[PDB]
Amino acid sequence: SLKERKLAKKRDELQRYVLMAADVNLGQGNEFRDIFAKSVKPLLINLDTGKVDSDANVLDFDERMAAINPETSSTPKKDIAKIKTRANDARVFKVFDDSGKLSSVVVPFYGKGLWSMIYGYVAVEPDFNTIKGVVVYEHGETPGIGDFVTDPHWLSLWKGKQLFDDKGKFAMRLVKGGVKEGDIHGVDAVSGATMTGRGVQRAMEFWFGVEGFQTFFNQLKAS
Repeated sequence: SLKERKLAKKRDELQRYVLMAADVNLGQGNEFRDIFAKSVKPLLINLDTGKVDSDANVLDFDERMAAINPETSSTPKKDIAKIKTRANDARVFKVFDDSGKLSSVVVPFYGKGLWSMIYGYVAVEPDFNTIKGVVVYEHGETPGIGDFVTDPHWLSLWKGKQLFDDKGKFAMRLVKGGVKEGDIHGVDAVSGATMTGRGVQRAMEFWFGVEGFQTFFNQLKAS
């Protein structure tokens, strides 16, 4: 029962994170639960094949646990995000507007910053390139330096940016020179905290890379 309250608490935070990333209004009170239930379709997908896998309670799926279990995980070839081990399946979310048309796909990403693992979600538009929103919800980086990652002021900068170039190659780079509106692959680095930012950069590089959600996206582009 203590289990239920905990799961109930994390499911609420999860629902809010996903809607926030997808730029959907959470409504007032507990309406976010109803909005999520109507406009979001949780999915467990096989990262290698891109196929949808089955689970009785997708929202309660423990991705931390799945990543370390030897029978449901593997070691990445190019461990860019320094995660050491990767789950076979990932939980993703398809988000639809009121018209019922696909609005975005929200996927989990995480990777080592400078001193700790950083966890979050990225919402991408149906072109699977343009970012609809980034939400970081957990980290262990030094407060006052690397804890900017959870600051909405900084996270909002990612909106509208594009992950890949015309060669289909990951192109996002954190920039210190001060990013201009036309720099669609650039995000402002937080001076004095560059190493954390490069971690987030590498986190997305992996999870939108060949060992990440690329197969899954290529499957959606087809059918």
